Amino acid sequence: SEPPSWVTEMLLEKELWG
Amino acid sequence: RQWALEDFEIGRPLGKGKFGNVYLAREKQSKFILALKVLFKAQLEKAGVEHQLRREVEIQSHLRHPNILRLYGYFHDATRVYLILEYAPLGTVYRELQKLSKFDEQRTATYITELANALSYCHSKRVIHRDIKPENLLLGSAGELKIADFGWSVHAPSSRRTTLAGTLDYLPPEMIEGRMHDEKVDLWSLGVLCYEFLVGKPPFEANTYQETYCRISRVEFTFPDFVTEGARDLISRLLKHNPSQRPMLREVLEHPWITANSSK
Ligand SMILES: Nc1ncnc2c1ncn2[C@@H]1O[C@H](COP(=O)(O)OP(=O)(O)O)[C@@H](O)[C@H]1O
Ligand SMILES: *C(=O)CCNC(=O)[C@@H](*)CC(=O)O
Ligand SMILES: [Mg+2]
Ligand SMILES: [Mg+2]
Ligand code: NA
Repeated sequence: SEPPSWVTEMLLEKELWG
Repeated sequence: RQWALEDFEIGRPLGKGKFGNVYLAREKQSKFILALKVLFKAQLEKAGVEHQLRREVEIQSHLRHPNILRLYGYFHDATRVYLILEYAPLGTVYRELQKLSKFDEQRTATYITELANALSYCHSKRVIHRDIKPENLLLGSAGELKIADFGWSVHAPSSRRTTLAGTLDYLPPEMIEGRMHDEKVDLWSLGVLCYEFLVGKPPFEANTYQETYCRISRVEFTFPDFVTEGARDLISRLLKHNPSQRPMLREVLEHPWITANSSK
């Protein structure tokens, strides 16, 4: 249910600055 | 037999895991020194990764190889799961790399030999590790490398896998793109390690996850000039976008750079 850490971080980057 | 916490003396934390610490331990009757890996049940359940722990236990329990860390048993109480592990006294390769900055060619080739021996055994059981980064590589009393932490591993007897797994810097294109993958993912990670061991940084390192992802998918990396021609040859062959172009582990063990520099 939790993705690998890097998936979560890369999604943050997308939400933060596109 | 039926282990319980009362069967062990506990000592200092050896390192910090995602779901709990790993502690120095001693089985009371034998006085034998071990490691107890603790996982908090509520953490596990919240993260929904119970299947990773089941795979870790089911797979690592049955592996027996000098370069694979042994998992002797397990138990649980009201709040925690405990894995009883072989103690690795010399710590992680991660810490060694931090201490030395980079490894010379003899040390690197020896680790790669031991890693390839261990992965050969895994792949003969059709097990794929998928997370062989330096903080999961431990060192025994004679400085010998031991692959640990099988929580991302899988037993892939026939079918190809599609799980998003592992740690970005060590993953091949087919795994970060969520395409089908097979045991060749570990060969790519072996190339990342060989580079990181010689250089001190993994080859696709970037300050954003997005750029690291793009560098991996397009095999965008370069060699510093002190990396010798033989090491470049091995690493370039391992870091091929096409999984089937990556060498077999037998070919790694036979590579002239490996045999000229490994003490193993
Ligand atoms: N058997 C062991 N002997 C010595 N140190 C260990 C052992 N197992 C784990 N460690 C230390 O604990 C850290 C986390 O262990 P690990 O099994 O990788 O947890 P996680 O699955 O949460 O990453 C390792 O990086 C290492 O520093
Ligand atoms: C999210 O899906 C990110 C996709 N990849 C990139 O943005 C990498 C682009 C690049 O650095 O060339
Ligand atoms: Mg780990
Ligand atoms: Mg793990
Ligand atoms: Na680093």
